[PDB]
Amino acid sequence: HRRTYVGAMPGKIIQCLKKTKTENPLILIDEVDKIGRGYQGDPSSALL
Amino acid sequence: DAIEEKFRERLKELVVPKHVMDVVDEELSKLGLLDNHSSEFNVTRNYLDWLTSIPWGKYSNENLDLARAQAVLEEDHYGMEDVKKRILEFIAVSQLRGSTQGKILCFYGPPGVGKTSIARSIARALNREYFRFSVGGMTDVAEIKGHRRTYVGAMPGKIIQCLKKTKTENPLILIDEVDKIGRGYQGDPSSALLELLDPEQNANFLDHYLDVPVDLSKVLFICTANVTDTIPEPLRDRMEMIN
Amino acid sequence: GSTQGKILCFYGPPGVGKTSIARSIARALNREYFRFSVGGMTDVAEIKG
Amino acid sequence: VSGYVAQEKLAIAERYLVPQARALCGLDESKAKLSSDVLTLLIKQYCRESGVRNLQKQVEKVLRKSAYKIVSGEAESVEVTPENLQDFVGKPVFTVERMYDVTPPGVVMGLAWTAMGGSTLFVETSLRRPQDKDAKGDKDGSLEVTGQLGEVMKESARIAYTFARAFLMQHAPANDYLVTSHIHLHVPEGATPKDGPSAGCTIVTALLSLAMGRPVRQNLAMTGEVSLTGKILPVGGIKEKTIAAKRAGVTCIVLPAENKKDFYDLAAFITEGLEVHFVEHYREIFDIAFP
Amino acid sequence: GQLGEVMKESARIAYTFARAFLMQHAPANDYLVTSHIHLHVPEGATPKDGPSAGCTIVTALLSLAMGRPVRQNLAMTGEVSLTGKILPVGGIKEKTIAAKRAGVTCIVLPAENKKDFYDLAAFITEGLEVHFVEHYREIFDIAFP
Ligand SMILES: Nc1ncnc2c1ncn2[C@@H]1O[C@H](COP(=O)(O)OP(=O)(O)O)[C@@H](O)[C@H]1O
Ligand SMILES: Nc1ncnc2c1ncn2[C@@H]1O[C@H](COP(=O)(O)OP(=O)(O)O)[C@@H](O)[C@H]1O
Repeated sequence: HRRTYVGAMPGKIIQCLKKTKTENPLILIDEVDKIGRGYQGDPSSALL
Repeated sequence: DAIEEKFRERLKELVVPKHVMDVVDEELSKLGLLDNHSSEFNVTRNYLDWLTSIPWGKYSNENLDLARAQAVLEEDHYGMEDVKKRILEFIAVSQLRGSTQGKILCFYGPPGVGKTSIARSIARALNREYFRFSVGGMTDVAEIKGHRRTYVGAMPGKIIQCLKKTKTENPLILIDEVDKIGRGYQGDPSSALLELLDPEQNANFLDHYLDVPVDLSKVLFICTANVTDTIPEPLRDRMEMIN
Repeated sequence: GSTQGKILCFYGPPGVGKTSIARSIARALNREYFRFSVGGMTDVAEIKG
Repeated sequence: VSGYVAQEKLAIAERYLVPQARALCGLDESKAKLSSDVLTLLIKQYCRESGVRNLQKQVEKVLRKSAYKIVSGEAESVEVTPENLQDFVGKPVFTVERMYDVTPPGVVMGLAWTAMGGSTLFVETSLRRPQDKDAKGDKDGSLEVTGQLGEVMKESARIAYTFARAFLMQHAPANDYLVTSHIHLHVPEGATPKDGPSAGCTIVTALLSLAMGRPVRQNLAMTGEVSLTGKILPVGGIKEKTIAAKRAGVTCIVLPAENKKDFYDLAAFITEGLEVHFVEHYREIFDIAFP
Repeated sequence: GQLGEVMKESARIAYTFARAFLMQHAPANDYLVTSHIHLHVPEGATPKDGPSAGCTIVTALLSLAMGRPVRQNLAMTGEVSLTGKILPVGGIKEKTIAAKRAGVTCIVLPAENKKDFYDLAAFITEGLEVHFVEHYREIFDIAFP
């Protein structure tokens, strides 16, 4: 989130960088087939 | 200092995680910075009430003989040997492989079959504390995770209150009516529940109201849904569906 | 005289090399290159902030 | 990644699955042996699914009951045996894979590359009105497709219908069953839309079975895609289909000649015990099913 | 009756099966192919179990066909195949207790569910007389004659 939004924290991936401590981990996106492709801002566009 | 000292002798009794100890230390430093009469001092003093109130290490001990579970389930629930044998295998296996172990479970059937009644009966069997929490049809995220604590009228999510009330660190929470949880665009609590129900990430749960991570790992959660099909797949796939 | 802007369009079967020629032109004229996909978008604010 | 053969699951579960669940219940092998025989009975009967998840639930259940038999129960070392097994995991549910066995006329097997795995769904048909409505009657024997049709499946169905109508007069002119009677036809749902047409080669054989009324030869699964002039077309996803046919006990199978390539990529042990019959023009299949 | 679309395919399946059973059985009747029929299924079944009611449906129409009343207080359930084979249905224990509540004294189920029914407490099973079956023709001789 913007960090000016109330309650903002960086997206999940950043938590993985803080936790996993490498610059080159092995992210495993799961179940791409069921990604929410809605009118409300398609995350699947955001993933590209 | 008065409130700081009563909560601090508290702190001396309940064994807080050292991380949460230092985090309340810096927060108490801010409370020293904060004014004696400010309305934000009231919000953060009642924050100190909600935070200090939470048990941190109080650990209700369980019975571990199956026999006493035999009786106490028989004390308050006839027949239904399938569900009893299931709970019996549950205790029998957790009793074998050393320490207490988590798993989520659900009971489902026509209303009034005794679901919640066996819940509490098990709660007094294991000696864990009881706390119902209906979630049928809920939508707002302020009752599950809480508010930011910077909003006017902000209060911590329901869980912080159950810990405040039950006084043990390892109770038997009973979420109720999971099947009809409001899964909307306004921040889906049903998605938010995964942080509760993640076997590893429950151990460091945190919520926007009180930032400090909580450690729920010892809690024995329970959840109740009338039908197993409506529950969304990511939540439904973890837990066993007893009938 | 001066440099001038202009619009153009290309069309044909996928994988014919369209996008590939784009960059070759970019280093031909010496202008900077910049891709910008817009397939399937609907948030006009994304095109305008 | 693909699915798994019935035998293949045995070598998996004895090593990579049983010990894991054994670590979930915290026991050691010293007290809770599980022979191979229990495993083969399990996978052969109680779980017909391409994934291994279902067997994983079963073996979990068995282990945890063993844990109850140890910590409080009688035995200090449970020893599952198939005769014992029905205690722990209850009575068998499925056995009679492939419901019909005599296959009464006008029902034919058909493979389908469903969204998960593959399944040997049957196709069925039947009369819907008296046939001799008029000895002179000239009304098209209208079909009625059913079974959650997508519209694309509807054109495929009409095409196969017309080819049936042509094949009869090409073969046995005196019969007129198809053009003079109404017919309901039912394709069970489950196939994903892209393979939807792939069922069609089954369809025509259904109708013809109804026409002469003779039964299809037993357990001769088939698949294909019909061309409106008797050419057949390639189908997709063959490896899943072949394993699904293997689970049901099929002992013959028929494929478009265009996929004679992909089927041979399969590991040799997977293909043992089948007897394939590649074909391209449709007339071929007619001689490998009925007579 | 608040039909789900699955009930529409089930209804046509059962309907055609009736039309075939009559012509194979009693040619002199022609009621089905020559008459309209209203049919009403009261709501309450959840969509996923929807097809399980279907085996009841065909016997409804047949009662109208020959016109004799069905044999009294004979509850049943099942799942029809469009060629008279029957299939297992799920959740039998709730169904059987409801049938016990109603004073039912006979019942008919697919043979494939002979397993789950034996889990039931023995007091539940006293006084019933069950009839497992696979092909539909069986049911026809246990109602009318
Ligand atoms: N085997 C049983 N033993 C004791 N009480 C039972 C039993 N079965 C049903 N009940 C009763 O059913 C009621 C239902 O309560 P409860 O399980 O607490 O909530 P719910 O209505 O969600 O099932 C209780 O009043 C309880 O006494
Ligand atoms: N005439 C060509 N010379 C060199 N490469 C070509 C030619 N035509 C196509 N390609 C290759 O096709 C690929 C894709 O071409 P491009 O138009 O850039 O993307 P797309 O074809 O998908 O629109 C490029 O990697 C490019 O090397």
